[PDB]
Amino acid sequence: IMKYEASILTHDSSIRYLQEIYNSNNQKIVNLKEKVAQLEAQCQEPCKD
Amino acid sequence: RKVIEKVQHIQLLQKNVRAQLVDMKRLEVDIDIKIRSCRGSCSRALAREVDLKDYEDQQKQLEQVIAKDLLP
Amino acid sequence: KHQLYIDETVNSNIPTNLRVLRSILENLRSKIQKLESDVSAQMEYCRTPCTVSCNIPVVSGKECEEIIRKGGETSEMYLIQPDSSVKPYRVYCDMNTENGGWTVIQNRQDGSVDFGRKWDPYKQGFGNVATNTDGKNYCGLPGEYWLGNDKISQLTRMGPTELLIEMEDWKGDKVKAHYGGFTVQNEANKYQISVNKYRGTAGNALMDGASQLMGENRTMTIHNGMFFSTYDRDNDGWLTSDPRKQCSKEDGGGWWYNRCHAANPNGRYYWGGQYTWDMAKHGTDDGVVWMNWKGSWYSMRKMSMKIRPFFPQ
Amino acid sequence: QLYIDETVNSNIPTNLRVLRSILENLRSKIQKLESDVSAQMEYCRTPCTVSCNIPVVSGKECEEIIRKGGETSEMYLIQPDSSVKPYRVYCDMNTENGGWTVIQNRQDGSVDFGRKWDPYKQGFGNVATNTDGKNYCGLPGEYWLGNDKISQLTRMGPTELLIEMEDWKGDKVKAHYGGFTVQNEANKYQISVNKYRGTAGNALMDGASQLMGENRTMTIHNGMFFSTYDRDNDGWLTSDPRKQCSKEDGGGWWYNRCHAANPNGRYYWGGQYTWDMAKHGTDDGVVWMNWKGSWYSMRKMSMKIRPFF
Amino acid sequence: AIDQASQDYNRANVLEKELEAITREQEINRNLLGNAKLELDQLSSEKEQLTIEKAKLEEEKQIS
Amino acid sequence: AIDQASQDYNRANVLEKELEAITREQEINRNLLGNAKLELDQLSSEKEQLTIEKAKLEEEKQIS
Repeated sequence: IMKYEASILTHDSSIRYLQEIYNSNNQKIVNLKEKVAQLEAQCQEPCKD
Repeated sequence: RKVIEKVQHIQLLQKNVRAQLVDMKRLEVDIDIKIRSCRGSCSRALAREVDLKDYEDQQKQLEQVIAKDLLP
Repeated sequence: KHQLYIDETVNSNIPTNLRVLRSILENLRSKIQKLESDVSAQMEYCRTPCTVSCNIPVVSGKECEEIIRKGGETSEMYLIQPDSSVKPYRVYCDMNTENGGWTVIQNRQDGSVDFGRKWDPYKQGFGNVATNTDGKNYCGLPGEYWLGNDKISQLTRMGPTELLIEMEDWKGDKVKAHYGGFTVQNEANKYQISVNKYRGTAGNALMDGASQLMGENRTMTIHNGMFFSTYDRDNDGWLTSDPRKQCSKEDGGGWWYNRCHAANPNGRYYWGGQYTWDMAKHGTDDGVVWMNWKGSWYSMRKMSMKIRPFFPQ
Repeated sequence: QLYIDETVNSNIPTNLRVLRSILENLRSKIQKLESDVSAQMEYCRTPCTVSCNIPVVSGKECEEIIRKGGETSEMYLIQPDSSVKPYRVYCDMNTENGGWTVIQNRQDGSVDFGRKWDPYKQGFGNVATNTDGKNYCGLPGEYWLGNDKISQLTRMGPTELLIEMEDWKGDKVKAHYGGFTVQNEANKYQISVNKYRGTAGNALMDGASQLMGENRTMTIHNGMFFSTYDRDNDGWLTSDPRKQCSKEDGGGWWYNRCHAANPNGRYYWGGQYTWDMAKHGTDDGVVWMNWKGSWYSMRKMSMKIRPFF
Repeated sequence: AIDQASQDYNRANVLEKELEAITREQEINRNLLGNAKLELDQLSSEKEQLTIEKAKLEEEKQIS
Repeated sequence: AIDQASQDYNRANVLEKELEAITREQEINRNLLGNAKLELDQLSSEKEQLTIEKAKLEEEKQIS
């Protein structure tokens, strides 16, 4: 016991960073959800006769 | 004391990751459909595939990994 | 020894918990990459619409029936006019199928059209009626559409009209389902459906209900005598007052909904057929579904709705 | 239009490869330095100690002491004036004729010499340290005696001076000064050596030997005032935060404009040190120009006195 | 930055080129033992067939 | 984030230098395959010694 109080940090960065990716993706997703709603309105028109 | 407080985070995390891994499936589909739904509106249509075998290969994991915790 | 116990191994089972948790979160990044890229390429394609040259053929009529009698005898798009106080409109008549005179009022075959529409687009109709067959001047092939409500209502409201429904699984077997009686009502009667005189290889999902659900649980998958509802207009058989008991939710098709369905041809076109609970937007069964022949998690490859007036006896 | 420079886009690769393998070399450098300055700060929880057994033979200075039978090099205690509290001091009783009273020493950079005005007046550093297993401190420490203290030692009469120094190759050379005087504080410890002789070049009266004309005359220490990083008395009467000889973390000295020598300079290891190593891009190290150069700091460096016969 | 991190992982790209080359060197590491045993196995019995000949050829002297 | 980028960068660059280190032991792979020919070196000298023994046996049984 010495680094059994040091590895909790080597494995605490790897929590706050994992949560960081996640939180970005949950934002990046709620962003691509707007950009789909903008492809819906664009695909309602029947082929031009 | 500390190593116990970690799991509380490392599980609220992993339960959130499966919740996101869900929507990345629901979306990838909702997308493959809404693009197909353009074939008859727009001059060109995007020629694509959907690899689901991947999603259920890393849904195979995560769960196969969700072991016990710290109770006994 | 009950004190030489400490879990030092929570240092070999945590590496193998981020060795995965990152191999997953970063593999979802490179996915949001690819989806962002595609919704962009198509968004650029959708600057310039597709084109059709639909040369309305000579012979008209009231309905696709008249048109076959009136010497029109191949399957393509025609214009028709029921009553005189109605502006004419186009339609694809099936002439080859059985004895012709078939007024196609719904079609699916490649998902090419969105069906997750509000009340109004369903009231007016929507989608492609037909498409320029290869290198010809007449639109010979049909396109996915829904001929619209007001139009489909009156078109039966006239005299005895018989309904027909074909469909296909992704292996290429088909079935049908005739209904020697058919009625859709006006608007203030919430476009109330009503059928009878069933026969055919697909199972009377519209009057009897689902083949698998029984008792009270089947009496709720009955489409007969049902009002019409869309994701913005709630007119389903539910009377539990909550925005979580609507049969039609966002991005779901409009149909005659009870509690809820034995069949939905206005579903969402899931490719490959097989579609699980965690693919659906709401987790529900919202696809091109005819329960009585394929279950609850199967979206039909093809599905059409053709009608004709009542004569054969 | 054969002028397409998609070539300017296949050396940005080779470029960014470098500029990352540089910026992320320097990052893991600040790693080791964050780490080490942390470790030293822990060793510096508890001071180093010495047990210094004051010899019996006293006096006014280290000549008296060698005449009074005290015949080995170690710390002694001395009292030059009656009304001036006695103080410890190292004496060299072995060089030429003994009787030397060391007032400045350098040999391992074990002392921070870049100190303010006040800490230059009193003095600072280790006067000597316990040797081997012996009970007397028979080895010298790095120190500056003290201005006040050096002022009066010389102002007592004809005091000579010896200056020793070693390079890192193993060579030594001396620099005598038959005369030597340092005034008090209201006279800004004004030096003034003379009667020079030796093998290390009169850096103090002549200026730097590789200089010329006026630009050499302005590197003469002789007759100079004394200045330290917080108190300025160099040649530059031009007041500006840019024209000081003694800048932050640089030894106080008899600075002109600026120096032919600074033994109160900083202890660069190895010897050779260049402009990018210096905090201020100056020649702030342990330098005696007239022998080694302008970018070379000395291995050893010692300043001893002993009244003149 | 995240895009950079993720870009530099990667990582596994290089790691699993060893998880697929180390074991390749390990399968043949038991082919050091499982062969340097059978190689020196062949030796002792080979040496003992030499001894059976000598403690036999001497009996041909007793013939005549 | 950056801490991570760097951590990954370096571990990658460390791995670069380890993949080149194992591929000098792949040199000594063609040395083990060079011992199946040194097995047959003694396997054939056994078949060669064996047939020498029972050629001597045929002779002692005919002097009795």
